[PDB]
Parts: sequence; C-alpha cells; structure tokens
Amino acid sequence: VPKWIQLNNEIMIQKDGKFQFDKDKEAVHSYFVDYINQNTVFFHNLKEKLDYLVENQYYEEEFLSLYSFEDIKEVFKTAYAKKFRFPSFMSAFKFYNDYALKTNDKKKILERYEDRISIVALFFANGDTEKAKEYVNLMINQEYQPSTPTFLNAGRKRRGELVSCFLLEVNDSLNDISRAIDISMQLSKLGGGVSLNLSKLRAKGEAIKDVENATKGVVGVMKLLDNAFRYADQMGQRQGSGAAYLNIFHRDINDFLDTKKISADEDVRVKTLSIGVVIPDKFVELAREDKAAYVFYPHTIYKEYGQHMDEMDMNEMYDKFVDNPRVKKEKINPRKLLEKLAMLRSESGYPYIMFQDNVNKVHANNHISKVKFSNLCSEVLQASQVSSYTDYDEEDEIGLDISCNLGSLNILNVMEHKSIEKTVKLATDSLTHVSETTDIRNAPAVRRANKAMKSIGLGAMNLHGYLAQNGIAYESPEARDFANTFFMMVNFYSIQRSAEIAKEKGETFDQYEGSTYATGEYFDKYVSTDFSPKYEKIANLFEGMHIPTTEDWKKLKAFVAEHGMYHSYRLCIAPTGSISYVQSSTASVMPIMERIEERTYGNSKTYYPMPGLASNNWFFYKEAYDMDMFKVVDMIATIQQHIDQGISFTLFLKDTMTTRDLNRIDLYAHHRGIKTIYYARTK
Amino acid sequence: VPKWIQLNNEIMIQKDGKFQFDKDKEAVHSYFVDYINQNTVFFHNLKEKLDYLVENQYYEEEFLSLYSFEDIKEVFKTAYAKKFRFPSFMSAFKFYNDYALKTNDKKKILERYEDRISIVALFFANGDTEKAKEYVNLMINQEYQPSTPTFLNAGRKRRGELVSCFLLEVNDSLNDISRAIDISMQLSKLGGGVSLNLSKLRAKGEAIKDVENATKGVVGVMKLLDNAFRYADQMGQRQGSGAAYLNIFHRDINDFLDTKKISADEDVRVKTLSIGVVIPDKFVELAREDKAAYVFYPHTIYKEYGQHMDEMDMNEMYDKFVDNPRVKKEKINPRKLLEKLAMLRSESGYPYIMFQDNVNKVHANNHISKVKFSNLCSEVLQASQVSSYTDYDEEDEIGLDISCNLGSLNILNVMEHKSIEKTVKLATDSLTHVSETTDIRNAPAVRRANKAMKSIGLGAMNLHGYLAQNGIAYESPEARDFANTFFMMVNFYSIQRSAEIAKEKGETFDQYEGSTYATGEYFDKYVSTDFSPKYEKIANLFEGMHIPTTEDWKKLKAFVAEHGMYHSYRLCIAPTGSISYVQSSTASVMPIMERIEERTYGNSKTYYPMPGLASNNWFFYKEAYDMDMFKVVDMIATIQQHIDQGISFTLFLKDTMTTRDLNRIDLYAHHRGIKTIYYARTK
Amino acid sequence: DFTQMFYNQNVKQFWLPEEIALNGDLLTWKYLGKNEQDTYMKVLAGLTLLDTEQGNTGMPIVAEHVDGHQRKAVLNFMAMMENAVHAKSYSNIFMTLAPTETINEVFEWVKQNKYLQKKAQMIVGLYKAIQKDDEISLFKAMVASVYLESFLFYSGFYYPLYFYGQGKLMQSGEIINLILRDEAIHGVYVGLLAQEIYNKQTEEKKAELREFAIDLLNQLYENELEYTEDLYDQVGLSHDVKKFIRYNANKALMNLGFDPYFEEEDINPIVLNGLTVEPLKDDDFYF
Amino acid sequence: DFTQMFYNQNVKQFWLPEEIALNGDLLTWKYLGKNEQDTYMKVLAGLTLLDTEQGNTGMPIVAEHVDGHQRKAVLNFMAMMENAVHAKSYSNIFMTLAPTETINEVFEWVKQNKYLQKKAQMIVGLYKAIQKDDEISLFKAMVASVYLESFLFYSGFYYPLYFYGQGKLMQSGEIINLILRDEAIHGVYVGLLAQEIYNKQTEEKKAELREFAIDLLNQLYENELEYTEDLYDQVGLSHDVKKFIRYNANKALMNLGFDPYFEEEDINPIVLNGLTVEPLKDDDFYF
Ligand SMILES: Nc1ncnc2c1ncn2[C@@H]1O[C@H](COP(=O)(O)OP(=O)(O)OP(=O)(O)O)[C@@H](O)[C@H]1O
Ligand SMILES: Cc1cn([C@H]2C[C@H](O)[C@@H](COP(=O)(O)OP(=O)(O)OP(=O)(O)O)O2)c(=O)[nH]c1=O
Ligand SMILES: Cc1cn([C@H]2C[C@H](O)[C@@H](COP(=O)(O)OP(=O)(O)OP(=O)(O)O)O2)c(=O)[nH]c1=O
Ligand SMILES: [Mg+2]
Ligand SMILES: [Mg+2]
Ligand SMILES: [Mn+2]
Ligand SMILES: [Mn+2]
Ligand SMILES: [Mn+2]
Ligand SMILES: [Mn+2]
Repeated sequence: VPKWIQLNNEIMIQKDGKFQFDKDKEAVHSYFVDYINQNTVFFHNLKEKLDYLVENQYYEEEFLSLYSFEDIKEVFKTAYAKKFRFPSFMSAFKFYNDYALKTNDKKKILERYEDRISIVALFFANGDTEKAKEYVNLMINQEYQPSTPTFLNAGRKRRGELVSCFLLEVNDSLNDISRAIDISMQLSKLGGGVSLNLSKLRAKGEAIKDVENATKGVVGVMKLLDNAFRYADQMGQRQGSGAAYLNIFHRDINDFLDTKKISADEDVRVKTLSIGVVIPDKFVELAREDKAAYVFYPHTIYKEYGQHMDEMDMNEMYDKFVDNPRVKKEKINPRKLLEKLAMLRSESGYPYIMFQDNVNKVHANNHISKVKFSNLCSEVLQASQVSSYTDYDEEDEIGLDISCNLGSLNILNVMEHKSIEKTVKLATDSLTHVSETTDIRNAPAVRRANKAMKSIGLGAMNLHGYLAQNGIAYESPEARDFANTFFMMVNFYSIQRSAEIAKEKGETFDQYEGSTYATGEYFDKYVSTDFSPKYEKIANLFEGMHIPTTEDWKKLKAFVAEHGMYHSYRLCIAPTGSISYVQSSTASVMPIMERIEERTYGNSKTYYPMPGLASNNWFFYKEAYDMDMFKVVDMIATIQQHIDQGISFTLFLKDTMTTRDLNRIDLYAHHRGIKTIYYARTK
Repeated sequence: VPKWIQLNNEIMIQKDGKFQFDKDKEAVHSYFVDYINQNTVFFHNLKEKLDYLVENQYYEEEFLSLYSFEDIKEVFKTAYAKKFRFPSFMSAFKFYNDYALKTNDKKKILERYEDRISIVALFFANGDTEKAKEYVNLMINQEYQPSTPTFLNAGRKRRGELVSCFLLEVNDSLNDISRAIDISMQLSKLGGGVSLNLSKLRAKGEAIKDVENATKGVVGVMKLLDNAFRYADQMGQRQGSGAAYLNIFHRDINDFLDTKKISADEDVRVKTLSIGVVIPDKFVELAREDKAAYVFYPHTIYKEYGQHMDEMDMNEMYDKFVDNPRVKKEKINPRKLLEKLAMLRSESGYPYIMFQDNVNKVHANNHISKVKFSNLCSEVLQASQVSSYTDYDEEDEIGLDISCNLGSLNILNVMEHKSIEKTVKLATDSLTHVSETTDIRNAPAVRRANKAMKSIGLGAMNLHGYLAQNGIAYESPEARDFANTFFMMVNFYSIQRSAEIAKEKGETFDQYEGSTYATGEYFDKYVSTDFSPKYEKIANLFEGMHIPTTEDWKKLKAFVAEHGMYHSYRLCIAPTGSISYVQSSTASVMPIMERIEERTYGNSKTYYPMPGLASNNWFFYKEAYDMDMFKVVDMIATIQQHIDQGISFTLFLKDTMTTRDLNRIDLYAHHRGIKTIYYARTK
Repeated sequence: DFTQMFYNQNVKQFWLPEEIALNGDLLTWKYLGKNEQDTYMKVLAGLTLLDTEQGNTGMPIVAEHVDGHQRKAVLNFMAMMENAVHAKSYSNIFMTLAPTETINEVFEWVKQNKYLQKKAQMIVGLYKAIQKDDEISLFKAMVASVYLESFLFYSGFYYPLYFYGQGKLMQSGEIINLILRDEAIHGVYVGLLAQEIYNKQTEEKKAELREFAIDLLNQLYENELEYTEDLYDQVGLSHDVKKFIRYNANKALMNLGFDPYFEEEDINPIVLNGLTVEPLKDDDFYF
Repeated sequence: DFTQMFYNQNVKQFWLPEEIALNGDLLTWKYLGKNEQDTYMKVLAGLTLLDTEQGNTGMPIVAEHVDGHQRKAVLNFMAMMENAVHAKSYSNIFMTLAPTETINEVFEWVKQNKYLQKKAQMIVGLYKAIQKDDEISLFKAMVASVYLESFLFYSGFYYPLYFYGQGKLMQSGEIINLILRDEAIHGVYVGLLAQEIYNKQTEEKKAELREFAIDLLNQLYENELEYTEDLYDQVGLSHDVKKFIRYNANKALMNLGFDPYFEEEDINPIVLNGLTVEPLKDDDFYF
C-alpha cells in the first residue's frame, strides 16, 4: 500500500466526529513527492525535452514548427509561472494516469500538467504566441477545460481524432446500411462515440422490391451495428460505444425497446448499443388523452408521400397517416408505451429520451433540417441531412452528419476570475480551431457537415460545486437564478464571438441566411426579457462582471444581422466524465452523486470528496438521489433556455420510486422544455 | 391426404416381398391429372400467354423481343413436340414447387416444364432460333441441366442473378473488411453463396498501427460476416449462407476451428458461416514426420517480406519463416491439428478441406495467381487477386474475385444419346452466354473477374445412376474406367469449344498467354497418355461415339496454341442437389446416400426411389455409407484428373468410424490428388 | 448435448411473485359475471393443485433417479421454481381476488371434483411407480411429467390467457404467462431426458413404450374433454378450449420425439394474443 | 415462527457466479507459488464435492421428510443453491484460472483422496439412512447437514478468505463470501429444524442424541485434522486452519442448541478481514 493511498484512506477515518479532509492535501503531496517526481523523465532544458519528444514520434512537429523556440519557451514559462498545485490526490492521480504523456513502455512520465497545458495552448494558438499565452493562462487557471479527446491528443503524433461525438443518418437501403456500418467502425476506430438514426429504416415485415414480409426491421440493423461496435473496440481498453435512436412512432419501436430487456433472447439482445427514443409532442398528447395511437411502417409513408416519416411533422401528419389507407400502421397504447419506457429506464437506464418538439421549437436551423435524434451522450441536437450511398461506380449524395468538439467552462473558476466573456471567447476560438483542423477521411457526411456547419460544443462544469461552495442549495430558487444569469451571459458572449469570427473571416455557416439568427427571431426573448439576477445574493456573485441587458442583446442582434454567425451551434453541456477530476470540479451541471466518492484502483481503494467539501458546506453538497428531481428538472430547464444544443440530463432515482414517479419526471421535463433525458440512475 | 401421395406411399408397401416401384408412375400421373392440370392457368394460344406474362411483369420483354413470334412459337413447339413425361412423382413435384413459375399469389401455375425449357432456350440463344431449338432439344432430352439460379431465373423480370457462387478476397485493413461485409451482403441479397478468404487478415494479438495486441483476429471478422449473412438472408426465403477459408498455417487456425465446436461459447461460436481449411503439402509433411510445426502471424510476415503469407510458397518459405526472428510464429502439433480437424468434421462435418498443392500442381493459371481457397460448395478452384479498398474519395485497387455459372451434364442421358460433344459444346455456349449477361454492380472485383477471366463451371450428374442402370458397381475398376473416358471426352470437347469461341470472338481470357494452355504444358498427359476404356464392357458403352485419341489431343493442343482459350476455367462438379430430382438423376458424381429417399412435405411423407431403381439393379444401387471411402476417393481422383476446377466431394461415414479413419481417408485423398473435401456425413 | 444450454435458459428466466403488483386486477374482476368468476376460480385451483404435485413429487422424484450432476442441478432448479415461485404466485392471485372463506370452499370443491382428481391421481400414480435402477419406470414417469407440463395445464391456462388477450385481469395474466413459460421449458427438458431413455431401447421395447405413451395420452385426453365441458360450458367456450388442448397435446408428443396425434387446427385469436477419437499411428500417412 | 423470514432472506440473497467477472484475478493467481495454487485448487475441489452431495442428496432428502409446504419451499431453494449455484461457481473459478489438464487432475484427486471420501461416506450415509416418519433418523441427518454447512466447509473457506483479506484473488473471494453468506443461513435454518425434533424427546433420549452429535463431531473433526494437514502443510498454514475449524465447530454446535466444545483461540486477523410498476393517471400529465 503506497503512502499516498494510506494518507487518502485517512479521509474516512473520522477524527473528532468529522472527516479529515486535510489528509487529501497531504495525500497529493506524498503522491507527488514519492511517485511523480521520481517517475518523471528528466531533461536538462525545454529544448532537449522538446527535441526528444518530437524525434521519438511523441509530438507532431507541424504545430511546434509554427513558433520560434523563444515563443515556445515563453509559453512554457507562462504555464509554470502559476505554480499550479493539484488540491486533491484524485485530480493529480487522474491526470498522471490518463492524460500525462508516458513513454511507449508506459513506465515513465514525459509530460507534467504544465507541459500538457502548454502543448495544448500551442496547438490552439496555431502560431500566435500571445494567443498561446492566453490559452495557457485560461487552462492553468482552469477556467476552460478542453474535452478529453482534444486535451489528451492535442499535439500528439499518435493522437486520435480531437472530435469524439459523431451522429450518422442512415438511409433505408442496403447500400446505406453497409456504409453506416463501415462509417461507424471507422469512427469507433478513432475512439469517438457514434450515434445513428434508425428512424428511416423500414419496419420489420415490410417489402423489399415488391416482395412482402422481407425486411428484418431496425433490430437486424441494430445487431449489425452492435457487432460492428464490438469489433472496433479501440484496442479493447475502452469498448466500442454506439447509440441507436428510433422515433416513438416507428413501427419497430416495441422491438427496438425489447433489445434492452434482460429477459430478451440473446439473438435479439444488443449488448454494446445504447438506444434513444425520439418522442414528438403528438405522442405525449395521445398518452395524455389516453387515446389509442398508431405506429407507422416508414416505407409505406415514404412511398405515399415521397418523404421519410421522420422528415415530416408528426403533429401535422399523424392524422393524415391514420386516415390514409395506403399508409400501414398498427395500434398501440401510448400510456402503455410510456410505462414500458419507464420500466426499461428503471431496469437498465435506457432508452435516452429526446423530446423532439422541445428541441425543434427553439432550434435555430430548422430550415436546414429538424433535429431528429441525439448522440451517445444525449446533448448534441443539430440539423442533419441523410446521405444517399449508391452502388459502386455510382456517385454518392453526401448529406450532413453531425459532429462537434467539446469544451467545458469551469463555472467556479470563471466566476472567481470574473472572466466569463474572455473565457467564453477563448474557448470558442479553441473549439473553432479544433473544428477547422479536423478532417475525417472515411465519413464523407461528417466531414462535409463539419466544413459547412462549423458546429462547436461549449459546455460547463462545476455548477453544483460552485453553488455549494457559495452557500446556495442546488434546488433553491437562487441556484436557478444564478444559472439563468450565468448561462445567459455565456450564450451572449458565445454569440458575440461567433459573429466576430464571421466578420473577421468574412464567412458564415452554410445556410445561415435561413436561420433564426439571420431573421432575428432568435433574439426575441433576449431583447424583450431581462436576465439579470433577481436575488441580491446572486447579483452579488456577478459583481465586477457586466451582465448584458436588453440593450446589449439588441446591439448583438444588430451585429449578427450585419455580419452573421460563424457557428451553426455553439453550446452543448456534455457529461464531462473523467476530466472533472483534473479540474477538481463537479461533473457538468448535474448535482453531485456522492459527497465522498469511494473507488478501487488496482487493489487499493481511494476516496474522493467533492471539491471544496467541508463541514461548513457539507449540507449544501446534497446528493442527487436525495434531491427533488422536479427541482433538478427546473434547474436544467433554466439552463437549457440559453443552450442552443441539449444538456446531458441524468435522472437520479431512489429504489423506492415506482415507474409512475419516473413517468411523472419525464412528463414534467417535457412540460418544462427539457430536450433530452440521458440516464435513469437508481441508488 | 392427396391421392397421388397415397399412390406414392404404396411404393414402400412390399408386395411379393418386392417394392411396388410401378406405383410411382401412377403417383406422378395422379399428381398431374389431379393437381397440376387443375392449377395450371389456361391460355387460348401461346401469343396470349406470352403477352400476359410480359405485361404482368413475369418475363423480361427484352430477351423475347429478339425473336419474331413465329420463331418463339417454333421453339415452344419443339419443346412440346417431345411429349416429355416425368418418370417419378418427386421430379414433377420438385419442378412445380421450386422452378415452375407461379402467379404472384403462388396459387396457380403459369409455366409447365416445356414452357420453362423454351424460355431458358430462348434466353440462351440470344436471338438465334436454330440455337434456341438446339437448346430446347438439349434440355428436354435432359442431357444438360442449367444450374438452379439460371434455370429458375432465366427470362424472368423479378429474378436474382444467374450466378450463385462467389469468392471474395479480403485484404488486411478495416476498409477491406467493411467492403467485404458490404459485398457479402450485396451478393447474398442476390441469392448467391459467398466464400471469403481470411488468410490475409492478421491473427489475434497483432499490432494495429504500431500498437501491439490490438487485432481481434479472424474470429471477430467471422462474427461480423456471420451477422452480415444472417441479416441478408434473402428476404427470409433462404437463409444467407457464407463460407470462410483460413490457411492451416494461419495463427488463428485453432480459434478459427473452435468457432464450429458445439461447446463453443455463443460469443465465439459462428452459426451460419461454413468454414474451410487450406492445407498445403507442407502441413501434411510435418504431420507425417510428427515434427513440431509453427503457425505464423500474417502481418509480421507481410512486414518482413512485403507479401502476404498466403501469397507465398509455403513449401519453400516455411523454413525461412521459422528461421526469421522478425516473423512471429506459434508452435503447434500438426498431428494434433489433423486429429482436431477429423473430430470437428465427425461432430459437425466442418471444416471443408482444400489441399492447396493438389489444386495448384495442376492449376493452369498459376501465373495469374495460386488458388488460395474454395467456394461455399468446395468445387470452385480459380486464381484470385485481392482488391485494395482505400479511404473514401481515394481510388480503389480492384482485384479479381471468383464467380462461375454452373451447368450439369446428365451422364445417363448424354451417354444414351451418344452426344458428349454436342451436349458439352451447347452447355459451354449457354454458360458463356450466362457469364456474358451477368453484371454485378456492387462487387467490383467480381464484375471485373467475370469480364476478364470468363470462368464457367460445367458439371456432371447421374454418374452413380448411369453406372447402376448399366450393371456397374460404383467402386469397381470398370466404373473408374468409364469415368476416366467420359470426363476425358468432356474436357476435350470443352477445351475445343473454348478454343472455337476464342477464334470466333478473336479474344482469349485475360493473361491467357501465361497459362499452361498457351505454353502447351496442360496437354502433356493427354498427348502422352491414352484414356480410351481399358475394359471391353466400358468400351462398348461408348459405341457410336468417337473417343479422342492422342492424335486428337495433339490437334487440339495445336488449335489452342493457334487460337487460344476463351475460358480461364471450364469444368467444376458442383453438388447439384435440388435439380437432380427434376432431372431424375443421382446428385453430382457422388454415390447415392439411400436407395429410397424418405421426405416430409407438410404432414405428408413422400417416398423417392433412386432413379432407375428396380429389383434387378438393387445391388448396384449400393448406398454411399456402405461403400469403401477409399474407392470413392479413387473414383473422384479419376474424375478430378480431367476437371480444371474442383469436385464437390462429400465423405459418407458410419458412426462406428473413429477420427483415425476420417484422418486416413483425408490423407489418402491428399495422396490420390484430391483437391477439396466437402462434407463429412455420418450415418 | 443439451443440459448446459437448458441451465442457461432456466436461470435467466428467474422471477419472483413480488415483481407483479396484483391489486389493479380488482378493477376488471368486479365487472365479470358470476359464471366467469366461478370458472376462473375453479381453473386457478386446478392449476394450483396440479402444480403442487409437480413441486412436491414430480420434479424431485425425477431429479432423484436421473444420473448426472448437471441434470440434477437443472432439475433442482425446476423443482425450486414450482415450490418457491409458482406456488406462491398462485396463492397471491387467489388472496387478491377472493376472501379467505371463498378460497377454502373453491379448494374443497376442486379437491372433490371427479375430473381434476382423475388426472391428478393418474400422474401421481406413475411417479409413485418409479423403481430404483429401472429406466423403463423412469421413462413412464417422465412421459407423465411431460403430459402435465406441456398438455394437462393448458385446459386451465386457456382462461387466464383468454382474459389477458382481452385486456382483463392483466396482472394475474402476466403472472400466468411467466408460469406457463417455465412449464414449457420444463416439458421440453424432461422430454429430452425421456427420449434419451427411449433411444437406448430395442425396437420391440420402443414400440411398447410408444403404445404406453399413446394409451396414456388417450386416457388423459378423454378426461380433459369431460373436465373442459364441466368448467367451460357455463361460459360458452368449450369448443375452442378443446382445440387448444389438442394443439398442446401435439406439442407434448413432439417433446417426447413422437409424431403429432391430432390434425392441425387454428387457435382462438384472443388466446393467441394472450400467448471416437483415436490417434494417428505414423502409418496412416503411407499408402 | 421463522420459516417465512428465512424464505424471504434466501430468495433475496439469490445470485449467479456470472454476475462476478473473474478475469481480474488472473494476475494475482499467476503470481502465487505452485504450492499455493495446488492447495487452492484442491480446497475448492473439496468444497465442490460437499456442495454436489448437499445439492443432489442432502437438501432434497431433508425436504422430502420435513412437513409443511413453506418449509419444503425453503429447503428446495437451499438445495438449488447448493448444486445449481455453489457447486457450479467453483467450475467458473477453475475455468478462469486453470488449464483443462489441471482441472481434470483435481477432480481425479477428489475421487482418490481418503479424507474427502471418508467425510462424504459419513455424511451421505446418514442422509440415506433417513426413514419415513422416523424423526430420530431425520434428526441425525440434520445434525450431519449442520456439520457440513457450519463446520466441514471451513477447512476449505479458510484459504480464499485468507487471500481476500490480503487483497489477493478478490473476485474469486467475492464468490466465496456469497457462498459463505448462504451456508451460514442454511446452517441456522437446519439447526432450528433439528432442535424441533430434539425438543420432543425424553431427557434420556436427549442425552443419547447429544452423545450422537458429539461422537459424530469428534469423528468428523479427527478426519478434518488429517485433511487439513494434508492440504495446508505445503503452504505452512495447518495450525492456523485448525484453529479456524474449531471456531466453526462451536458455531455448528450452537446452531444445534448445544454448548461450545472447543476453547476459544485467536484466529488469523487476515482471515477476519476476509469476512415497482404503477399506471399513469390522467392527473400525471398536468402540473
Ligand atoms: N499538490 C501538488 N500538485 C502539483 N505538483 C506538486 C504538488 N505537490 C508537489 N508538487 C511538485 O513537487 C515539487 C516538490 O513539492 P514540495 O511541496 O516539496 O516543494 P517545495 O520545495 O516546498 O516548494 P514549491 O511548492 O515552490 O515547489 C513541487 O515543486 C511541485 O513541482
Ligand atoms: C437486401 C436487404 C434489405 N433489407 C432492408 C434494409 C433496407 O432498409 C430495406 C431496403 O433495401 P434496399 O437495399 O433499398 O432494397 P431495394 O432498394 O433494391 O428495394 P426497395 O426499393 O423496395 O426498397 O430493406 C433487409 O432487411 N434484408 C435484406 O436482405
Ligand atoms: C481498426 C481495427 C482493425 N483491426 C484489424 C483488422 C485489420 O485486418 C487490421 C489492420 O487494420 P487497418 O485498417 O489496416 O489499420 P491501419 O492500416 O491504420 O494500421 P496498420 O498500418 O497496422 O495496417 O487490424 C481490428 O481487429 N480491430 C479494429 O478496431
Ligand atoms: Mg431502395
Ligand atoms: Mg492496414
Ligand atoms: Mn409450476
Ligand atoms: Mn413445471
Ligand atoms: Mn453450498
Ligand atoms: Mn448449504
């Protein structure tokens, strides 16, 4: 048992009736002094270290060559000038076991935290030494955290793709299904999560070439995708992860959900494929009135109307489909389907729930397409256009496949530094650079959509940590007030940066003219409503920072109308799973799951108290399972009104909650504007 | 119970201690008069029938448009003038249940045997009325039977491909694996069986982009392919069938073989994928000497030498691989592997055995490539070149896949009509037409190889039937003498027809100049040896038929040298299972499994005596399980010396036989020049 | 060839009565007529009584006489499901739908009922006749067991499935469907064990065992017809129930590797909606 | 007063070895000496034998003779756990850690080991001596069963617990702890049934039953000492294990309502460290 592990395990040894939280600083100090300083490869100077790293195929020389060595040395000195110290053992452990560069034999540490931050900043700046120093200050202050792919792989020759979220539209044809399998394997090989929309595939029992009862439905394609994701396991260290989304009005919806039942037969079970369901307002209306609903065979609709079922407005087309004899449909119980969804989410946490009308009533790019499905983390909500993959020697009709590179603001550190605007703009610039440097060679629609849309995802983390470290209950009205003001400011400054980038580069995203940004319909609520804090306590937290007013939003609206917007999508709140430890921040905007996180690494167990946890703020670090999920829904809906994409929203349920409680939580989320529901976690 | 079925069941009711074989003629007559005539649609004339079939999307109008209706009427009269009568109930039942065209509801019969024969002949003639009449005479006389795909689909609008056997080379890359899955699905969608060569895939535990132990091996690709074949199961009318071949020296050979163990875990077990093993003479030599053998990692060999392991001569490169430190290899026990193969074949009948050196010591196109694997039926042995499928927007290096369209000579009918030359030449013409009219637009290598090599497979059936009806024991030396003479004549006339086609079209197959036909090495044994019957009884069977001599073979050799050859491959004896009932013949060249076949169709059990079975020839209709497999191997080796491709060779084993007996049979077949062993059937 | 596969399927089908809430059945139960409630009670008691024999005697006696550790384990698991899961589930359904006094009276009636007793005692008689180390007597008991699991239960299962297919008594119908799914696999498994014994016999002994099985089936079938009319005439369903009995008799025969006895019939759509290694010796390489 | 709570406890403890992934033990296993691996394999093989007979014979036979459907349901469930869960889990461990030849050899070793054969002979002999309606023969078999549950398993349990307590073989150890948790409640339950029978006797008869129990314990104990030395001398732990089995012998006696027989000793501290669905109403759609 190592000394640092012994010190960390002393956290739970209560002394004087209170946890010994100070043992974590001792634990991290001992961890460093006894493992990291010993196992760190020694270089005489930065020049020798950089030459060794570049020569040994560690660092790409393309990005480093853009700077004179004096500039690189200055950036590295800027990174080390802060004297950054990890405040807890878990943060340093996570960094030096997951992200710190290690020799090919994985026995020595080539990168410190400062070295990794400096390399990432140099990669971001793209030759701008002052920009690189600004990035170094942003990341060393831990105001902005690049996503795990960008942070880990940036500047590395062996690096994989800096983007990790991929959404693919699958067309209803064998050629398209084969291409989807190939692209899913190609993207998983790169380590990115791949989400597929199966709503266009015809249901089981549909005809292929005037041959009836030939189609196998979406479950056969799901088995193919599950096998493909299992094969492309990314060395096996992280098993291949894929998500399949199906509209609730698809015929195969019941079979689609049955793949996640434990009692399901093994020939139907899909082990490695997450499933999400897209629920239009029509289904909720049908269940509310207890009316009998119908699930439609997609190919009959496509033949009758020449357009896909999921390409149409179900709230306008459901009655026409029901009344159309040429459309094939079978009756279902919408309330029975909702209860089945709740039961499945309780048993396995699946499927993800996407409220299509909640997403598309605020979607700015409905002209390009409506948001038909989400990603593997349930927070990516963008317009997609399906591709037409034809026969060999036939030209393909490449559509738009969704992808975004992620970054997270550290709310606590952004508020402590009073640098919301600067942090947001620098994060937007870094995300734009990552997007511009991405080129996927086996996903034509992904690459085309990356070029055309320039979609980025700027999330946030440490909301609960910041609130608890400030004497604010997560469920309290003041917490929602702060979230409203902060995320309104984030949206304002991200829109301003996008417009400024469009002005500087002279280009907007493809089909920007038809977006709600161009027509000004996006800014209606911001020019009509004031989002300043309504509580004095919350308003004081923003002291020293300028909170945009309706006049500021009017000016920004005029500026956007003049110059346009560079990004079709800017904000999405991803889970931010493992990089939160490095930042010593709570995960995303969700409430903390546990006050002290007990985990076993190797054969020694480690304890991770929530950042800033102490006796004074112990009660404010309320666990999610003890929280009223209605208040969590209220907070997420408050945040979501300023996020153009979705928010990964996990439901934390007690074992005593029935399926009716889960159904009520989902119905309240739909009522409150929640776009997606990620997971049903039960204590 | 149907009256005809009751009449047929009277076959087994012994009268005077003898089977009532005459009851089958009554059974077939009753079947016709009571079901076929009743359920046969009525048309006033042939013109009306043709119009109804064309307009109702039953026939392809293009091929029928090449004839004036007078010529079509003449062809149909030629087919009908024969007054062909099915000799048994099973023949007519099989035809009218599998191949006879039925209305879209499968309620009425639109085609009789004469109608199908006439349509096939008109499709073959490609606008030649005299040629169409010749084809009608050939088929109605039942001297030639086109393969089930051609016979069923020729001249039909809603038809699958006329070629049903495809062989795919798979390159060691993710792009190639995904393309292989897509091509397999596309080809199974067409109803054809797909065989894939997995010997170029690196073994489990190999590096993927300088990261070690990243490869899943051939078993992961096998799971992918098995799911792909299960998905593309021909609209459920016929489960997708595929075969995977692995060289015995591949490291994954034991894992590859274990996929067929009953005790195998469902994760590794492959259910719908047939497996064959390619055994070079080196492995047999190692097992014979009991020396420790090595299985190699293909990617290490490729990196060390720049070529694939299966692209190199194992008999020469085995010692170099063993002595090369940069080539990774695993010690194995060759005799243990042989015994494992024997036990796996006894338990499940797998794997197929391909003796690589037996195939290639007589292979005429080794300059194009060695034969590396076989098809799903183990009778296709052609040179293939692997394709290089690159990233999207890059140019693919299209290689050569394998596909041949099959037809079978009815040995009994050909010998009775003394029409070996005419039947062989007409069958060659029809197979050439089928190959020319075939175009797969989703398998670039298959299409390119079909256009370049012009490979056809001309098989034979009713060998045991013809011999038994002539008082010759299948295992007798006289039977082998007849097979030698007959198949020598078949090869002679197929070569002559190929040369005549090359002269008429002024074009040979791609890379013919490097073949053994061009250099004359092919004809060495034919110009130096005589193949006329050595028994007076067999020599009498050929009375009225000219048996080519050494002078004839020298003249044919000179003719080929002057004009070349149109077909790279001409002859392959496929199992020919379903259409054997229609032809009233024993399947392929194999001995009969049972004198009377008991089948269940619905709740009615049907009895099928072996064609021509009677009291006086009961002893000559010896069942295969009672024969000496060494004598069957001798027969197949006698036949195989005149077949350029392989012979689908099934082993019929008694339950008392140990794995040692199966191994001895395999070793004798390898000694006797057998190329492939299809199935190990146990009684 | 089959025990580990059945082990897997059995254990993955594990369930407990508490998982299904029963109280919501009272919302459809109150709307049934007296004859419907009476038939349901009587059918339920019939199933309960037969399943108790299977838990206390049928499965444990077969587990006792069958050789093989893995087979004994699977058989133990099946016996557990009868006694620990099925029996508690039937009791739960009863306690939900009827007051204590009504339950006691229904069981008194069904306990005295001639057609229920005839079949219950016929089956139990064959279990009691198994002799140590006599595979013929074991086979006869296995046939009886398969007939109970795959055939005799189904005159009873009909009614809950009939309601379940109509949207009535859905909670108890879900329970019955889980029970039925267990009995189906029990019948298939015991059937394979019986075929193993059957296949070890001479041709004359086989013909004799076939005659036994068909004769037993006939006796049980003729009593099932009477049992059926006795319970279902009052609710007008007997014709359709008889079709369901024959269809399930055919499944039971197929479980025992025998041909179907009855012609194929369509089933009520409401009920359907409810439903030798040896080594090479260095000379084998030379010829 | 107790069966229902044991029923609930047993069914809520239900588990399968497949719930625990075992590949995590691969390295700590690889690192053990040959002596340690040998003792470990043999120890688990001895446990497998005991559970095989407890599942095949002991629990089913006691179930047969004990009156009451609920008591029978508990005993049937316990029987299933013995052979369908416990005995099988050991094969999961073996199949992960050991090559087939080592597995084959250890099962051959159980057949020829004289101490393991003696203990099986003695325990199974008593099970098979039970006479219908003879409560004394039943008591004797229940004493034997308690001694198997609460005493005899422990010479085997020591070693997985000893490793678990050092942070070694922790996945296998997790399985063993689940097995041990089950046996503890099995020993208590059977102990309570034995006490029921004992309490019906005259004082003279009770005195004889105590003699039987103590004589049997001593005979089993003396055999277990030799077994323990045979297995543990090569790993240096025999004296420590002996203290552990004496500790557990006292627990077995207590489960039978008898006073402890061996004096208390300090056990290795390492080993001590080794230890709904409801429908949606209309109002649910409004807020
Ligand atoms: N919590 C920590 N987080 C990050 N690095 C640390 C931490 N503790 C120690 N280190 C690294 O280990 C070095 C030695 O730590 P130590 O506390 O002994 O330093 P010091 O000599 O007191 O002075 P200084 O804190 O300025 O380094 C530190 O300089 C820093 O490089
Ligand atoms: C070929 C094939 C397709 N499918 C499914 C997948 C596709 O979503 C769907 C359409 O197949 P397609 O490849 O589009 O077939 P098609 O276009 O030639 O026929 P049609 O125009 O009538 O659609 O059928 C199967 O389920 N099994 C199969 O074998
Ligand atoms: C991507 C991937 C490949 N493979 C196997 C299948 C291929 O035959 C083999 C090579 O993959 P490739 O697609 O050729 O990968 P690569 O070309 O980038 O790497 P290299 O330079 O080493 O060739 O690796 C897997 O088993 N799993 C995977 O996820
Ligand atoms: Mg199509
Ligand atoms: Mg490659
Ligand atoms: Mn039961
Ligand atoms: Mn049962
Ligand atoms: Mn146990
Ligand atoms: Mn126990």
